[PDB]
Amino acid sequence: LLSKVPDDKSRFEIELEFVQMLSNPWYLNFLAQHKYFEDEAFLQYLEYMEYWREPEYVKFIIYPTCLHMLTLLKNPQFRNDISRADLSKQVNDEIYYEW
Amino acid sequence: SLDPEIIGGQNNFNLQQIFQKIIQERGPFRD
Amino acid sequence: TSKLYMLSESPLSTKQILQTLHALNMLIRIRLSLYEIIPTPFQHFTIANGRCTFTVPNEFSVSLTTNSQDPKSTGISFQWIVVDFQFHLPDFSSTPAKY
Amino acid sequence: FSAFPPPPPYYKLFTRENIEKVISNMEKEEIESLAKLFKKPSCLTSGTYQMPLDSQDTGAVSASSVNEGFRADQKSKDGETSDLIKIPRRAYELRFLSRSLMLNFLELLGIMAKAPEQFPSKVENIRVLLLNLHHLINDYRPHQSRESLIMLLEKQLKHEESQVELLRTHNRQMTETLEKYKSLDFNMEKEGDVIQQLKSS
Amino acid sequence: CRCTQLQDTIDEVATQFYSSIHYLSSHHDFVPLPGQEKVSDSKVNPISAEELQFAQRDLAKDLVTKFMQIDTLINQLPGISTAPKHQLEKIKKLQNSIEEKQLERKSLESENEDLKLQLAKRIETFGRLSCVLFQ
Repeated sequence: LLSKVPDDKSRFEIELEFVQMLSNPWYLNFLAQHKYFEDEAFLQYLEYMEYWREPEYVKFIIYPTCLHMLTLLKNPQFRNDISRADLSKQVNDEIYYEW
Repeated sequence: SLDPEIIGGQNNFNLQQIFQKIIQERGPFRD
Repeated sequence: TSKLYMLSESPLSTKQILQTLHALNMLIRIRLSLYEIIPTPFQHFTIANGRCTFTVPNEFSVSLTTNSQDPKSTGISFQWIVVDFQFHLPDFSSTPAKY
Repeated sequence: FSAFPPPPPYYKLFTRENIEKVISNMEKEEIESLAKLFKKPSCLTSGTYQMPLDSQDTGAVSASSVNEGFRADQKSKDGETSDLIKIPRRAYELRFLSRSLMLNFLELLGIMAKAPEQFPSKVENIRVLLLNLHHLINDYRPHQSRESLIMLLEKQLKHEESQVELLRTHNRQMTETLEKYKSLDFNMEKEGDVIQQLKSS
Repeated sequence: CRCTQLQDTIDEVATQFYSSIHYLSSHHDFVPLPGQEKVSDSKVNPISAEELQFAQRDLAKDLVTKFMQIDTLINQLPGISTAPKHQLEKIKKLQNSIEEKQLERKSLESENEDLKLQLAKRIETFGRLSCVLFQ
């Protein structure tokens, strides 16, 4: 139990950027390979990311995908399949096409 | 100024998902 | 891949799900009245609560009794364009229970 | 072979134990206060853009060749003589800057074929001309975004009135089909057997 | 629509500037003077003298046509007040309008669904009765 060492302003700059990371599918794939989805703390932090959907806050977010990505990740079977490489490519290709 | 405008994604265009949901919310169907 | 891995928000309106049930039963009535083929032993049916139900006398401490209602989206009305056929979904009552 | 940064350490901090300790904090009302400071989302209002808060300014980048403003519900157009034009004023300043750019490029070709080391001056001419072109087109856009929003809101209204009227027709059809077939009753078994002895006779 | 495309056209013009000059520098230039022409054939990659003239004439034509296109688009451009008051007022009228139409829809929609329930009950009576009696 190390004492927390966070910064106020910095962690909202950071949480913005992290949401952005969540937009990337390959980052989700690596994340799953590293079995970060095994940890319950992570999932509570995801719900903490729900604060970023709020209008004043979402006004800042750059890549919309993450939001969608986040709702996508609320299904655990989805988490084990973003561990998969094939589905990963399916997701990337799906954005690429929308784009 | 800023006035609230009401728009509900009218530009953009299933019971199996309903079933699965109800399956988790009240368990078996039969009851 | 989104729509397959998508998952709805966890709230289900129980007044809603009743109204689904009403519309579902009602829709099995629609189907069955204009479903092409009923077997004559099945000619008497009850459109239950949620369910379609079907009774034929039988032994081993029960009646041969099946309940049908279905989840295929595409057909729900197309079930009538497909007078030939339909996904139906069952729930049959005997004296056993698990099997 | 490819790799990305791990998320914040404080993700690793979360436990439902410390969560339960902070709801016990809520029930009571150091460590707990640090936890709630950690749980709040303190947004920021202004001042930081790197990894601006408003869009980029043309005067900020280089010198701006002209300025203008139009009154509410009024537009300016005048008749001045280059090819004796009588046309709108913003557009004329534009056309002017464009033909001008054309000429400055012709100049550039020359100074290439006669004295190449002199080009920096002239390409500067070019650059400010293009940047002004753009700044001014940018001044045109906000109205265009607004009118596009207008057209969108108009689409929603059209869907709304059309949906209302369609529903009206459906409801009238339903009332009339309901009235045609109306034979309302309870305890229908009595009416089924009454109908059997009616059919018999 | 219009404004973004014209923006694209001036961008197209700049790209044509450096593209053109680069093309011309890239392709044959050797000029003999008094002496005899001689080349580093590999690095040179020459093009025909006539090919040169024709290509630079073509390049001029393309650029001048681009400028004409920008001009005609500037004429296509309709003058508009920078002030948004007229538009804003229109906006507010539409919002109020869709609001009241939405209220009317809501009232008539509740009455609708009530009606639907009624007829649905009468239907259900019919269906079970008809089935039983004929069968």
